[PDB]
Amino acid sequence: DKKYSIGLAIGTNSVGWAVITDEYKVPSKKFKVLGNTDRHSIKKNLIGALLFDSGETAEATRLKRTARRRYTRRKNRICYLQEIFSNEMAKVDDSFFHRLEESFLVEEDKKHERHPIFGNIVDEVAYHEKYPTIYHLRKKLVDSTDKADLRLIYLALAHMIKFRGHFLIEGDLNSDVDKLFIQLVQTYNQLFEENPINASGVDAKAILSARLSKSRRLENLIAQLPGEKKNGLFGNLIALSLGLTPNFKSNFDLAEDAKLQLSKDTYDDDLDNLLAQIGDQYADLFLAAKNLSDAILLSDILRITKAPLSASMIKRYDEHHQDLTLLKALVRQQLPEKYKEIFFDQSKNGYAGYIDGGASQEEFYKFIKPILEKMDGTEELLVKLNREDLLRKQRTFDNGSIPHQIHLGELHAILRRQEDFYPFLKDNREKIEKILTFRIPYYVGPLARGNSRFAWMTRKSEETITPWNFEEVVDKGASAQSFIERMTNFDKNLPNEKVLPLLYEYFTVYNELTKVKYVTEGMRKPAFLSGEQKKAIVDLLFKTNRKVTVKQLKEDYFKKIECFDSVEISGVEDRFNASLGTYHDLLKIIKDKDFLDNEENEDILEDIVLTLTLFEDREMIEERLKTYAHLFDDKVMKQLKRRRYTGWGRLSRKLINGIRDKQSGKTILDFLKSDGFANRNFMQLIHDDSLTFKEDIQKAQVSGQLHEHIANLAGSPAIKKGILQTVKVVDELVKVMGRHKPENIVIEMARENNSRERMKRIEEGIKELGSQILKEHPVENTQLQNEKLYLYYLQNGRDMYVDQELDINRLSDYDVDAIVPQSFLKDDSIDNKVLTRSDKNRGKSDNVPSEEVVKKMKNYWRQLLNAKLITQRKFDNLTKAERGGLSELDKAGFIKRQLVETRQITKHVAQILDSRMNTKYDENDKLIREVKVITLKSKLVSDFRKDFQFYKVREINNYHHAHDAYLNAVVGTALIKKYPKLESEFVYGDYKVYDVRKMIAKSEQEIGKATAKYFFYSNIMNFFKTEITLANGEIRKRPLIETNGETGEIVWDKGRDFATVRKVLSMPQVNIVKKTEVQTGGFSKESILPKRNSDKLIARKKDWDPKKYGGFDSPTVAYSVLVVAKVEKGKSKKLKSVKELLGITIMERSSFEKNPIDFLEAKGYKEVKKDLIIKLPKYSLFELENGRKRMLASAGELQKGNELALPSKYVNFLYLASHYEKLKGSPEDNEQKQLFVEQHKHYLDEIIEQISEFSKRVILADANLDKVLSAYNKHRDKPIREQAENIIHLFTLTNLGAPAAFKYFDTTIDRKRYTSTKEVLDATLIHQSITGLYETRIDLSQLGGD
RNA sequence: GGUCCGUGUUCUAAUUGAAGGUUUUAGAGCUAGAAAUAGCAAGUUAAAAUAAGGCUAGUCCGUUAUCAACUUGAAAAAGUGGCACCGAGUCGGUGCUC
RNA sequence: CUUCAAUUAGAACACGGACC
Repeated sequence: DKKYSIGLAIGTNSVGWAVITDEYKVPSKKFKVLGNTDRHSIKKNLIGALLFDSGETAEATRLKRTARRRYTRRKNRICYLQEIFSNEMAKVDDSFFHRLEESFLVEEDKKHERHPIFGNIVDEVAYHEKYPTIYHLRKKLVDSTDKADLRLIYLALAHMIKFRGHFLIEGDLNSDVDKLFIQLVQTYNQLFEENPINASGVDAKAILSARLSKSRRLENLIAQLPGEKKNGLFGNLIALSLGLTPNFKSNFDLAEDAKLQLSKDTYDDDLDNLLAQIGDQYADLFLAAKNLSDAILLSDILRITKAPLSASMIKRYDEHHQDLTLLKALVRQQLPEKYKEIFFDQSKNGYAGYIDGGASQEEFYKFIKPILEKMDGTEELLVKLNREDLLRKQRTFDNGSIPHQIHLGELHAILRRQEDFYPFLKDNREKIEKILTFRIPYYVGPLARGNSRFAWMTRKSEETITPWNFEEVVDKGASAQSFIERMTNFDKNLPNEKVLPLLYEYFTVYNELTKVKYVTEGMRKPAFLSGEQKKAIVDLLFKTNRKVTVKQLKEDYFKKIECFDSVEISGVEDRFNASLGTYHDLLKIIKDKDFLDNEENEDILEDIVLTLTLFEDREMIEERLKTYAHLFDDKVMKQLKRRRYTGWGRLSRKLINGIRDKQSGKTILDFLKSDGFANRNFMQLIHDDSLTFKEDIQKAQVSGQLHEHIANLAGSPAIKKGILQTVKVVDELVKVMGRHKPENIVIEMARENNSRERMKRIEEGIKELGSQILKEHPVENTQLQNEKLYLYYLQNGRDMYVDQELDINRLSDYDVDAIVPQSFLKDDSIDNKVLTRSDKNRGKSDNVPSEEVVKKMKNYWRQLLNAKLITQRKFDNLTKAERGGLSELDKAGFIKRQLVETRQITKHVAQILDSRMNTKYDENDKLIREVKVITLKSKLVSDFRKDFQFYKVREINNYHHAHDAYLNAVVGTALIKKYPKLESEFVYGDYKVYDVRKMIAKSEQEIGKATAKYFFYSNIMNFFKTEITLANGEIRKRPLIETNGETGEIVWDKGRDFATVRKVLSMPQVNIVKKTEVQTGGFSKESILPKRNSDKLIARKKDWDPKKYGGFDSPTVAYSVLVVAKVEKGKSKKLKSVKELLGITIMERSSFEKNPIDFLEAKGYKEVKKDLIIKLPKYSLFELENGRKRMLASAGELQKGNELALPSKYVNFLYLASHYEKLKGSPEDNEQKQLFVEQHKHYLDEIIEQISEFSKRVILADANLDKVLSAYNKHRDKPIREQAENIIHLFTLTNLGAPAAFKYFDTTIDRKRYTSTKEVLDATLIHQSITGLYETRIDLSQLGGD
């Protein structure tokens, strides 16, 4: 009952836990059941798992939420214009807005008249005939001096502000091809002085305005420059600028091809591979090639009048008509049978389907391309297709490229056009123009009043905000200053005050000063610097020299004042690593010593650095600089702006003057100065028990208390829901086993993040070698997962050790060879593996490949290296063979590369555990480690698992994850127990760092595995195996009881320590718990479904009708609930007791949670139970008679609640025939297992029986079950390896959660869906604690109302 | 090897501006036919909504994080489940402590 | 409910300089 070990299998989806004894075993306790079930007590084996859905990234939120701002800010300019325009709108027509706002409702509910534009039938059609789309009306105002009807002005300007086009252009609009093409060559010619270009003569506008296909257009420009072919670099530079996909593989002498698109998302990424191969050059020639390309894009939409956009938009439109009317005739004449579907069917992707139907321009367009070819005369309209310019809708996705300047001008023109006629229009021109120019800046964020957490803004004055007065009512300095401060860490040492980058310098001088010990000649004993000695030292030496030397100290100070002719300084280097530099920064510029030595200004001089450190805009500094101008000149001011300070310093200011030592009355900074004869360090000042500082800190630095300190970390939020829940598992254990602080604890995090590489790495190598062995014997893509078949082609069909051409059929005789032996490091990597007829020929075993083979065939190895068949490491190691002995550190690197991960995540949680569990401290100011927190790397965990015949199959059961929690658990222990000598490098505590030499031993294998120096070999797993295949072809054993020599403790006995493991995993019951989670998400799927008359559709708002206005559907419901109460059934509304589940749409939780009963009543339920119901998140575990279990689903929906248990004998089989090749490694170890592969056709039948019995028992998908059994019979005759993996997939109908679709050769078995929740209320129900060992079980057939 | 510093790159946490997908209507459809239905005509755009909605009425906030169950506790957060062995189809039994 | 862009924070890769 005393000494236990526990380990983990951290996972993004999985959380595995086990409870071993210190001797390796699982216990078998009995625990009680909560509820009203005749199952009082239960027997649980200690290990179990907890699975979950992973933690979400706030990006999903982020896109919906910022958008909710614009979607309401959009109408915040729309609302804004009405009011300036509200006054005279009333006189022209009383109801125009009160007719606009009501455009959705059908006329009868809708206010006023169904024609919003005019309210009268005749005129609205009259408008649509002069101007069908608004660009017609948009330009008409710009063209016509004649005053138009006011209403027309309003509608015209709405389409301007709502769709202003991006602000990505910073200024007033220099953007023609003409200006931004000559910058691509003036820098390209700047890029290449020699090898120049001519730019005077070239015309770009006439060549690059043209809508004609790009392919001729890129060709078209080169003929205007004889120098560069289209492949030629410049010629590709434009190709990118055109938006095509050009390849810089030829362009520079680059092995790896580079296809880049200006257009694509990844362009940034792909190109940044290139600027990393070119060195940081040509960011100009590619940005201006984007400038150009972007100055290319706009000219598509500018094809004399003032409104170019309008003109251009009309041009597409009449073009839309000319070709459209042109077209109908050809179908109706040449092949008229397809006119039927083209124009009428919105589902067909015919034209009608493009214009109103869901099909996007792409879908319609792709549909048209084969059609054209059959018709005659088509190709000219097809010319518009290649452009993709044919029959354009005005509003589309490419409309995404406008800047706000293009919209502005016609607005500003439109204003100029009608201002004279509506007087109030010209005076709000300024204001109205400002509605467009306004941009909520990035650095101001939102604009709250401080009642929402996100806004950081501060308002100089308080009044309702407008875009007109935005600049008057906002401190830019505080919107901006705040922006950086929130995201800048406060001190690592004081979390309650921002870090520095004067004080820190004022501190740093004094801190180093304290430890100086001076001995004049007289001094009998070396004494510290006296306090007054400091103030004399600060005044002169540090306020006149940047770095002050030891020689300065003697000469400047010791001779002059104290007349220590000779003297010794023993505390410090010659020149002080600290300095009064920021001080010295100001004397050069402000040049008023008496101003800085002054103490009063110390608050200001510090106030001023932050205000400098924060701002990155030279202008911006001015914003908060001005207040202090009335104290100095302007020429200092212009001298002042320039200087900049950054960096976030190690210390806080409220440590320095905020705390006080209540007894002594001295701050730490006050204390460093003048500490009396016993000067003391600042790090001596943190732990001094006489002083209030260690105890004043303790109240501060725990104010935060765990949802808080872990979400302080950084990384994927998927594992954040791991770590928070992983810790949560840990404490439930001490409840499972009596609040006991354990001996050791093992953690591991598996890594989060191939058939085609294998065939691109062979093709370029028989091409630069030039050989014909690729043309002598041919292969495929899906065959090179065979390492014997993939090590013939990396050695060019010639031996790697013997230089005979390799046979091509009998590879089962040739032998796998790791270059460096498996007793040093265990390598299945591609590079270490070499194929030869004979494993040994690489020479002596204990050594790496023999020195004799390096003299003969070194060159052949070097020969391949140039063809990228083998990595550099592969070659590098075989010269080490030639070189001689792998370094002790190379050996020592093998451990460090085996020893510990580098992911910081495995570190900052092990402090949490240190902090979390090792609460107790000793009375000597140190930390007790009764719990040794072990950090493992999975490959070691995995390799042993694979090394010693225990498999992981993800497909069969979640047991594999929970084992990994166990398997981790044992190994962390057995390491701190056999080698307590390396505890520092992996466990989270200060410990002993000796690795390089002791583990190294020379020449001792037989009594050197017992010396102080534990292991001559590098491999850390060797002792567990009874013997290690001593390198190549020789074998050396390991003593059967393995134990650390020093421990005098059986770290390991080979005979039986495994017997626990093999039998432990054999444990039939592992706890399996699915965290019930209150559901989260949107009220419904975002799509607005057509008008229909089905109840399920959700009204878009309270007024709206689903039966008439459609909207949402498939509403999602956070917790299902169980209720008993009578309901009305029979037109006489007779009372009838019932029992039926219900799903509570997260939409209705707010209505439900506060007042469940009333929400129950509005639904029509009556005689509501008082506090009988259960709140169940999804994933609730049911239990039925016969062991059937079920997991919660919302309506007549249920998934599998029963897991599959499997015997071990069957698991080790199933992966040997899964991995029939790529086993490689040791052939002899392979073959004794290989006998087994065809040896036991029988055990799978028992499996086939093991497999089948579960389906009749639990899932009762009796109609689905039958099909799968037949399919094995289809392939039953076939050899086992191929069949064996076909039944691995078939567990996915037997694997947890809902039935899935799963392949079986050409036979596919659809997923099974359960349509009714009715069955589980008769059943027993479950409530699972997070450990799942404890239970709350409610018999559900007792609670009912007749 | 470490620190710090520049830059570029990607990803994750926040801010801002742009283009959409969609639903209702406005967009009168016209020729012949009892009508149903044949034949032609036109089609691009515009408003309003983009989670219901809530109070603090903000140019706010609403899809992140958190949740086994019980006893409290308004919530947070504390408290609630015998041991030593034999063994295994999801856990049995055994016997000690109760 | 897709996409694109501005600004800042952190983590992982390439290059240069300063210190140990």
